[PDB]
Formats: sequence, C-alpha cells, structure tokens
Amino acid sequence: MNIFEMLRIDEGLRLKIYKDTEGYYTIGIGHLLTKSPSLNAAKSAAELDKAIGRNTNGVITKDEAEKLFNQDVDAAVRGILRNAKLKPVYDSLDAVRRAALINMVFQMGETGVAGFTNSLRMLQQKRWDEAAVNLAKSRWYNQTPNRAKRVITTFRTGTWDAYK
Repeated sequence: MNIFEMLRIDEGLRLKIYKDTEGYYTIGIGHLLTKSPSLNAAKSAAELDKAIGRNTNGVITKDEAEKLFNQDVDAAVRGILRNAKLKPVYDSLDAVRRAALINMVFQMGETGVAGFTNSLRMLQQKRWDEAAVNLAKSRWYNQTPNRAKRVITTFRTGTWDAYK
C-alpha cells in the first residue's frame, strides 16, 4: 500500500465519463472534469480533449487514465504544501498517515480540507482518537461514509488494515 494504491481503491477506475457523488463529471480514477453548471457530459469532453490532447468522445484509455492520475496525485501534494495550515500536519505526519491526508485533499481539495479546523490541530497534536471522532462529524462522512471510514480508520491506527 501507498497513496496510489489507496486512491486506486477509493476512486476505482472507469474509462468513460461518469458523475461523481456530487453529480460532477469525472473520468478515470477520480479525474475531475469540471464543476460548472454550464456543461453537460458532452461539452465536458472538450475540457478533456484538451487535457488528453486528442478527441476522446469522452472515452479514455487505461494509460491516459493513469496519466492524469499521476497529475492528480501530485497536485494534491502540491495543495498540502502550499497551504499555511496544511503543510504543518503533513510535516507532522508519518508516511502512512500522510497517505490519509492526501487522500482527502484529492477528494475535496486544498481548501475544503483545510476547513477541518479542530481535527487538523488534534491530529497534529497527535491526538488520534479524538481526531478520528470529530471527522466523523461531517458532511463528508455523510456523503461517502464508506470512503470516509477507511481513511478515518487510517488516521486512527496508522496502517492500511482498513485497506485489507
């Protein structure tokens, strides 16, 4: 286990544009297409064709799949490390727990994660049990509680048991 493995687990793989939990166009391994109301599935493939560098008719291949996946995982790191309140816990964290943190950012992004005020303290304070509670107290846990569990368990125990 490690990040890519975790995400590849949480996000799954799908070669044809679909809608995330939010009802957002997503393609591949959690690749987020756009959140604008202006676009439909077909128009969002334009955005795609751009990133992909070719007409895809809203279909990619395992490789392009993997291509953007990488670009995605970076960017979150990129995220974490740009943010004045992320970089601290990240640094505070161990190699596995970081895979937890990042996962979140890959789900809701920079901003939306940093918004986990108390937890981020609590978890930098290295206060696992509490931290893991406060997190379950979220819309997040509410939207995708399954995915939220595994991670929460992750931040709790420190391993990949949850990833079995």
